[PDB]
Amino acid sequence: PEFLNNTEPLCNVSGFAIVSKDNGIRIGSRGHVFVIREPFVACGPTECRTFFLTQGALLNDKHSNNTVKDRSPYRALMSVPLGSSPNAYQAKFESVAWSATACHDGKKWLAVGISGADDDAYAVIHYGGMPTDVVRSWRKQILRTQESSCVCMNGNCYWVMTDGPANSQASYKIFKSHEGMVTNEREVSFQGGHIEECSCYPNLGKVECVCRDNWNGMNRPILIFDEDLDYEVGYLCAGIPTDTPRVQDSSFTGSCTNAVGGSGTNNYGVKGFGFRQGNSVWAGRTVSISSRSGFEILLIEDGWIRTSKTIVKKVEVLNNKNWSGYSGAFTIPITMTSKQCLVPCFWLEMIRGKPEERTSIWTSSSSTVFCGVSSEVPGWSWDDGAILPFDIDK
Ligand SMILES: CCC(CC)O[C@@H]1C=C(C(=O)O)C[C@H](n2cc(-c3ccccc3)nn2)[C@H]1NC(C)=O
Ligand SMILES: *[C@@H]1O[C@H](CO)[C@@H](O)[C@H](O)[C@H]1NC(C)=O
Ligand SMILES: *[C@@H]1O[C@H](CO)[C@@H](O)[C@H](O)[C@H]1NC(C)=O
Ligand SMILES: [Ca+2]
Repeated sequence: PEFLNNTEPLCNVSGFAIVSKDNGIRIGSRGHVFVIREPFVACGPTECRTFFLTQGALLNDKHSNNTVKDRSPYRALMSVPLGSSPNAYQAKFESVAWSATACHDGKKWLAVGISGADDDAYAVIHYGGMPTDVVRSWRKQILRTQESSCVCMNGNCYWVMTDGPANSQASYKIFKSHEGMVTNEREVSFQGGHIEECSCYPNLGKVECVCRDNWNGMNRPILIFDEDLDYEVGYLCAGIPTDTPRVQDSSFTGSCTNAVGGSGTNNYGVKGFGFRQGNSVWAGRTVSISSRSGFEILLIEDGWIRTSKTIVKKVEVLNNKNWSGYSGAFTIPITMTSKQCLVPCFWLEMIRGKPEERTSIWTSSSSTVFCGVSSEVPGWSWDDGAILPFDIDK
């Protein structure tokens, strides 16, 4: 057991092939399956796992009653093998958490889980199962993190946190840890911009993040930083907006440096992802411009360095007749592909129930996972499949 370098370049991919589909809500119609959100994936040197947040209720149980949009003391971070349903008997407990990130050194699992009150929350760092350090809130306004896999290189692990208003200017910080101990941190000066729920991946020894602007941007913030936490910050250059809500593409002018919004798209967003491809970028986005429906991945030529509108490839993995949700990025290590680049992958969450389906008293989601390959692959629509409403809704 050795630290994983993860200093290799990210692979160039011409398509994404489906990897897993957990069918959790379908199974949860009769089986014992957690009500969950945001099923993100992280990979160790021997295995990939689906992490998720749950409040301890099971599908078709009265405790799934969704009631209010708060943050709960009941909410926890758990994990299952990639492709498994988030069920009661396979789930492995990682952390108390209503916001979380997790990744793997190469030696041990690292899990960061945030709990506590909105005005004085704190993060507990779990390393190999154990509380090893704490990060306190520095702005006392809902301390929160990625909701997807963090990044470990050369025995050091990095993640991004936000403290401040969700619809106004906030504070954004990069953290560096070693064996679960925070060894450095850096605040990202980003006036006018809004960083929230970043999807990060390693790329040639640097960390590259595609995030969500919940304030004034229908384009996605971009954050890149090195092992000293020296950074550059801005927005995805491409003249294609990839947040939700947004406007149609022809009604949009891109920007590498500033948030572009208005037209009724402000004060919301969705977690999403992108992958730098030399000068171009693979970027995911919902098919619908106003709601979380459908999903597609766009290869935007030169879209990482200029405001290009040239889409050279588009693959739909979920049609606009089906509910999508969050998306996030992760990478497969080389101790397992025997390649010399890092394979880019993404997971897709598919939300069922409230708010879009109001005859159900609950909200949960299932997932599909895709990885990039050398050749082009066709798309299809791998929808959630659960038939709603459920029995508890009667
Ligand atoms: C408050 C800042 C963030 C980013 C806008 O806001 C997020 C809005 C999200 C959205 O965009 O829909 C929903 C997120 N969230 C997740 C959950 C939940 C998770 C597991 C079990 C049950 C509920 N509840 N809310 C919420 N992050 C939290 C910690 O509040
Ligand atoms: C869910 O909560 C509402 C409001 O408290 C209540 O009217 C309803 O009966 C509850 N449903 C279940 C299944 O507990
Ligand atoms: C991926 O493609 C870009 C496009 O020019 C190239 O610069 C880069 O070297 C490629 N990376 C690998 C690992 O092949
Ligand atoms: Ca937005």
